[PDB]
Amino acid sequence: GVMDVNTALQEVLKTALIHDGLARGIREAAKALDKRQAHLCVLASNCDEPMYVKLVEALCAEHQINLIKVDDNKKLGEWVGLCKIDREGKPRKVVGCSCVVVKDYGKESQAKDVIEEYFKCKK
Amino acid sequence: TTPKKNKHKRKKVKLAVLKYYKVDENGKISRLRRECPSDECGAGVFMASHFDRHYCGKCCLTYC
Ligand SMILES: [Zn+2]
Repeated sequence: GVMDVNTALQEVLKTALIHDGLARGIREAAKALDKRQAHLCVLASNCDEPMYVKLVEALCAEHQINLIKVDDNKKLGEWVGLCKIDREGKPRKVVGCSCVVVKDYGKESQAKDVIEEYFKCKK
Repeated sequence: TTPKKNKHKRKKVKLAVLKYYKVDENGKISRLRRECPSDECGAGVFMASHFDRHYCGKCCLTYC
């Protein structure tokens, strides 16, 4: 609860890579929910395709997925690690995907104290 | 005589699940193409209905 909730999706998507629980992509992200084991999913607001959000929210609605609203496509993809970092720490080429799903949470308490508490008040 | 070099490159639509998944305003998820009955591509991976058949992406099955 010490940190902001839109900057609290950092470490859960870091630990989404330690088991490769981040089903990166869109078709793979669509089939991630088709087997019904994903815990959380987020979405980028920057979409050229308006009906794409209607596709993904249809599966996020009836299969009990809670969502976090993030504004930018290319900002969202760096939590996978898809940005090509330089030797001094600059992302000289960033890949952004608008469907980031998770399959396993991290092993801590500093992540689910703010994300899940922000999830309980929208119920 | 002449060197005939060719390779079938792939051409992908803009996130081609929109060709598979259709959702209307009521919110029901309608998939037009065939779902493969095989288990390794079950319930998430779809076939593509062609002009005389369907075709799976994993087990390459055909129909009529
Ligand atoms: Zn298969």
